Amino acid sequence: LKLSDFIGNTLIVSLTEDRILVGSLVAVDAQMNLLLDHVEERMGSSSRMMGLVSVPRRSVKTIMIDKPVLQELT
Amino acid sequence: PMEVDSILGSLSITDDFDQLVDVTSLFDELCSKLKPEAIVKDPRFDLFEGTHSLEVNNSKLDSSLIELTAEEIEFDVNVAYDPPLASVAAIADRLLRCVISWLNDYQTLPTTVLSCRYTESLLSSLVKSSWCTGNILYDKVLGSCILGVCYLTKFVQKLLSAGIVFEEEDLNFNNMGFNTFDNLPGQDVVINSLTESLQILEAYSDDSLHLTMLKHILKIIICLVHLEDHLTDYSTKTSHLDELIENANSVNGIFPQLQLSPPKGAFSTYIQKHRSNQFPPRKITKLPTDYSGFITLANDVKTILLVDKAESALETYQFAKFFNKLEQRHVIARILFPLFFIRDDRTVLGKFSYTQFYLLHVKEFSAQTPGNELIQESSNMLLEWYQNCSQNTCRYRQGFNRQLILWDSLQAQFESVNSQVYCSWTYFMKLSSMIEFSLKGFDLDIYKPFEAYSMFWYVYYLSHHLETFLKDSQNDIESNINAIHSMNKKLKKLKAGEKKDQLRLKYRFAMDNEMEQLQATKQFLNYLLKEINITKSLCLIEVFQFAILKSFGLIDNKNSTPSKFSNERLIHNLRFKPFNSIGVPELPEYEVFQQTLKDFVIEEKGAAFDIKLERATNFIETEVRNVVSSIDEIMQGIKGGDNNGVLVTGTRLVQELSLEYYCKLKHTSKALSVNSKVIVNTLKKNIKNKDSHEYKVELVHTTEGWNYFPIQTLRIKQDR
Amino acid sequence: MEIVYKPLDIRNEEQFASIKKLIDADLSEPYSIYVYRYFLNQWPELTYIAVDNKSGTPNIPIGCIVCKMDPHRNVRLRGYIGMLAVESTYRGHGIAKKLVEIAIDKMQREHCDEIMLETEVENSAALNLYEGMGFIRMKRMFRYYLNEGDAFKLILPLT
Amino acid sequence: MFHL
Ligand SMILES: CC(C)(COP(=O)(O)OP(=O)(O)OC[C@H]1O[C@@H](n2cnc3c(N)ncnc32)[C@H](O)[C@@H]1OP(=O)(O)O)[C@@H](O)C(=O)NCCC(=O)NCCS
Ligand SMILES: [Cl-]
Ligand SMILES: [Cl-]
Ligand SMILES: [Cl-]
Ligand SMILES: [Cl-]
Ligand SMILES: [Cl-]
Ligand SMILES: [Cl-]
Repeated sequence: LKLSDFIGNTLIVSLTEDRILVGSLVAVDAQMNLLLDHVEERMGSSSRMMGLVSVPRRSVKTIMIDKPVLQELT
Repeated sequence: PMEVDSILGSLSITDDFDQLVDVTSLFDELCSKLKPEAIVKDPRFDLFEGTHSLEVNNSKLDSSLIELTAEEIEFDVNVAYDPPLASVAAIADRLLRCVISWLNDYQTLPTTVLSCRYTESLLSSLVKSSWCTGNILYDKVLGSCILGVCYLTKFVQKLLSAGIVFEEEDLNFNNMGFNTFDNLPGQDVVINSLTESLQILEAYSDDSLHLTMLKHILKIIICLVHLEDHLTDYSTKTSHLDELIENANSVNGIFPQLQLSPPKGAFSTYIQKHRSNQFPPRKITKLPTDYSGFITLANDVKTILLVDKAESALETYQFAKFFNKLEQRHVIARILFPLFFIRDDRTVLGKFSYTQFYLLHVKEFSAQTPGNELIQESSNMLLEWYQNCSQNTCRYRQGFNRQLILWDSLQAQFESVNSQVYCSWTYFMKLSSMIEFSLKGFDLDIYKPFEAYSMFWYVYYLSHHLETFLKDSQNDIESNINAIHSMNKKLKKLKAGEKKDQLRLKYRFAMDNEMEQLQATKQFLNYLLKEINITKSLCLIEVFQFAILKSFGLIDNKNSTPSKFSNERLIHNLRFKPFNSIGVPELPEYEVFQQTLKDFVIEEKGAAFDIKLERATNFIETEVRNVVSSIDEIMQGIKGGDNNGVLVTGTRLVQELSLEYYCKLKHTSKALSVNSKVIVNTLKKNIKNKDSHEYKVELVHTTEGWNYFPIQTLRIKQDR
Repeated sequence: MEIVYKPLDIRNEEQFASIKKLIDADLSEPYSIYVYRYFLNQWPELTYIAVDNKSGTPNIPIGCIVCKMDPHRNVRLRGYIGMLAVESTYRGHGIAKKLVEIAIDKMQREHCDEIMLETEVENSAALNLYEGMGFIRMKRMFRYYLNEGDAFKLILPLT
Repeated sequence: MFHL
């Protein structure tokens, strides 16, 4: 499972304080800073789009991927 | 938090995805495995495309971290905040001043018009009134006000869809994905809604300062909805534009009497924090304190409609050369002009086709009468010249970069076909634009003081070639006038006969069809020769001033500070890069610039230096007066008109603006002579002081002067 | 005060973080972390830092300049100065000047034909620095930095 | 400086 397989796929990145980012992974570095495109910001009842967003390592709480999507990557 | 829907909604955020796998432990160890320099990405993807990225938990780049007050979060469009009459007026006042900050102050759309919670409410229901407060002022009076401004922005959108000016520097239209489709009502509905809410204010028995201001506010919004008329119907009527000026003037006097405070949270950065936003958060800029911006907007649009009254090609030519010269017009008027000038039916001002309008300019300039690709391409070139006149002060000079190389290509193509009448006009437009493009750089502080000689002598060099071309054009026209005059001389000597009828037949034909234009063009070339000699003499005065400064050792024609990277020749070629591909007139060599400077610079010393310096200053003071006299002569002909028979200026539509331009040009002329006296008196006395001061030269703009010719002012150099 | 000028060490991440820490305090336009990784990761050799060897913290960057180079149009290489900042307590000592020199000298070694940069019309400190080195104004952009003011496009021809 |  190389990191190059994950790029271009939708990741569910939960921010550190009750924020959920849903967007495609564009780039990732050695310090684990994420660059996501077509980001949808979900928190509670509301939801909005944010375009291209960068997520630092400290701001991340967890990263999750849809299981059907994960198996087609292999 | 304590909201019920946010609690249940937290369960539905993951509902769309059936199964989720935590990959955080996988990412950490894999990113820990990568080398620190490497970045995993799509090889096709360019990392430059990631510079516009937002960053979470960064206050300057995260829209979710915007701090709001309790009132800004708790603001409800359905609550009718007390007092109703005073708050609606305060809300409506804020919206119109938000419109001014958006358009006149070049502020972003989300900060101004879309910051209003009522504006976001009305537009949101249209995509699918919006609020029902139970009060007549919020539901109907304010509901009409919000609709008018919303209808105004939709019309502003259509003006920007024309691609006339440049987005987000001339005008920001960041509507945050708002597309009202066809759901937004037509003009008739918006005006009637404002008129019905207006008659409610008229029927109100109570009388207050807040009611009177709200009476004018609805009237002002009605006039803004009528701005569309100048584009859809091309109406030249100033009725609604005069009402907008008069109502704003009445409101400006009311502002000192009353103090308006809108409901807290009515206008806030709330929309940036909750609606879809792909841009960093931005504070709300300070709003205007008066309605003076509406007066400026209405006057500029009134000026745009004046070009419809033009009868000749020269009147349209001079209108484009003056309507946006003295100061940058409002962006609404700067967009409206090319759309009003170049109309929908592919006609210029509804009178001329694209080819007819071009053939007018050649006929009125060359005084000669004769649909191929060369004429068609030249007609499109002329229209792009007109459209560039309405650009801002920076884009105005940038537009010539494209024109100069295209005019030169167009002239060379005319010469290959030996169509010399069109070739001459293309050469006039090119050489005129070369001079304009060069002198505009002084207005924009592009040239440093040490480059002043290079640019001022180059424009002088160009102005000498333009005067030569113009004087030969008048000599060719002078001989055509004498040819018709010689027929009248020959007819008097001739006896009545068949051959006298042939000459009488051709004399009247030439007198009826050719004589009037030759006279009108002869007088028009008199104005051009006077203006170019004024522009030529001013450049020469600037060159003489620079030479006096170098003679005393205050400035050089290169950068005085040493640097171990470039050289003078490379920097000089870069400055004159746009003029490199133009063959006529040829760009002088780097050596010609240097040798010409030594002709002006005084290398003598002592009494011999004082003699040559006096001749230089005596020329400056004398030529300034000769320039003032030529400017004075032009200003009289502009006041008198074109039918006097001596000069033809074609400035009927821009008479006041053209007079203001030459008066500013006269101020700079007088200022150049005063400054040369100061420089001589300062530096002569400074030589006497062994521990003299250290001066630096700065290019200074005279406030009421013409900024194409800045004053080379020397100032004392003090360390910081 | 003993100042040492160093090429960027890409593996040194605390040095990387101090570069962003310094630039972010003195910029009007905020930069995300991938703005820095666009410059530094792709052009590591074109970012220099200035350190004070006799200070209490020897290796901390008190100043830095960040540059890039790409072929302009087709036949010429244009070096670009994107970021330049010096600590507030260290200004007026010629630090930024030598950072620009060592950067342009590096890009000249890399066969750059010109150096380009944009700056505000109101930044008199930066304009005197570049124009004193031979830069000239080639363009004025209207409201390039929004309410900060207009901008000047500066070019220093090298070949 | 650098501005997007
Ligand atoms: C520009 C800046 C880095 C200068 O820092 P510095 O260490 O003092 O630079 P230097 O001491 O080497 O200055 C060298 C030359 O630049 C000019 N200069 C420097 N500071 C100046 C100032 N306050 N005012 C006017 N000119 C100044 C001078 O011409 C100076 O030469 P001089 O000493 O012989 O008069 C600092 O002002 C800054 O942090 N600006 C904000 C970042 C920025 O905008 N950079 C440019 C955008 S690309
Ligand atoms: Cl408010
Ligand atoms: Cl003409
Ligand atoms: Cl005419
Ligand atoms: Cl032809
Ligand atoms: Cl002029
Ligand atoms: Cl460090």
